Amino acid sequence: ADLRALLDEDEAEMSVVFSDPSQPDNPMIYVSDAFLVQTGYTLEEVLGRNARFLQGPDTNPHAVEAIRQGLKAETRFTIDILNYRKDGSAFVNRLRIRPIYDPEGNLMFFAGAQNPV
Amino acid sequence: ADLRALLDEDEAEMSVVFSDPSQPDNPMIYVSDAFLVQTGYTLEEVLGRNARFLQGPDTNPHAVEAIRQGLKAETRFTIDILNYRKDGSAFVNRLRIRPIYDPEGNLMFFAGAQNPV
Ligand SMILES: Cc1cc2nc3c(=O)[nH]c(=O)nc-3n(C[C@H](O)[C@H](O)[C@H](O)COP(=O)(O)O)c2cc1C
Ligand SMILES: Cc1cc2nc3c(=O)[nH]c(=O)nc-3n(C[C@H](O)[C@H](O)[C@H](O)COP(=O)(O)O)c2cc1C
Repeated sequence: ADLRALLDEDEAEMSVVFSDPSQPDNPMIYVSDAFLVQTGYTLEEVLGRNARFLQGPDTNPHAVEAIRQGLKAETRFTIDILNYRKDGSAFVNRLRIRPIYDPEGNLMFFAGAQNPV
Repeated sequence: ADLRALLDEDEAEMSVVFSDPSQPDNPMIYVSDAFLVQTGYTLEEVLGRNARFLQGPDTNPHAVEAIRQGLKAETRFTIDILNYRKDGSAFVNRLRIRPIYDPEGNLMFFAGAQNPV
């Protein structure tokens, strides 16, 4: 069950995760294999968790709060945020987030794509 | 966002709904257009509701309880149950339900297919 199949025909992204905002702490319910391999985590380490663990020692905490407010807004947004892989290595992530809507316009999931730049 | 894209390549079903068991009353979060058209409901009338409203005056209540227990079991099952469209017309539904799993084997959704027989 590849939830990337819910994204548009135009969009083709490797590292993608899907979260469920109706569950406590907005946990990830699906991650692509590219997400796992690029970060170095196993499924057991990430499923059911909020994606904020990609942050680390030099991440700007206001960038973190920006993402939280953007999610509350249920809109498309992109932000350059310093992130980290399981092994501690750092990268600038051009993080792209978009709400995924049901056919009636209700929020179903958030999709978020990781893009090292 | 067509959640039927999460089903297997081998399966091709028209009327399909997806429910979220982590939400109160296991509501439907996605219904195919075929489900809406065959039952005669609009999106507003079904999204966010448990699918038990396809039952009606002559439905066997033990068949209903069978489905509830089958869902608790998180397994594939099929049952012939008397169901009803929005206009009150009755049909025998060969209802097919299967759990939809995340890559780690955790339950994500239930998928249920309606098949008038
Ligand atoms: C689908 C999705 C993907 C996300 N991906 C990332 C990510 O790649 N990197 C990151 O730093 N935060 C990411 N976040 C943001 C965190 O999950 C979290 O919302 C953020 O840190 C703000 O909330 P907090 O202050 O409670 O941590 C993502 C959020 C969602 C919903
Ligand atoms: C994905 C899904 C599809 C379902 N489709 C039907 C259906 O087509 N007809 C039906 O009578 N019940 C259907 N059900 C069963 C009802 O939602 C409900 O679980 C059942 O009536 C037993 O629970 P209750 O005793 O609380 O009503 C479906 C359940 C799920 C999770």
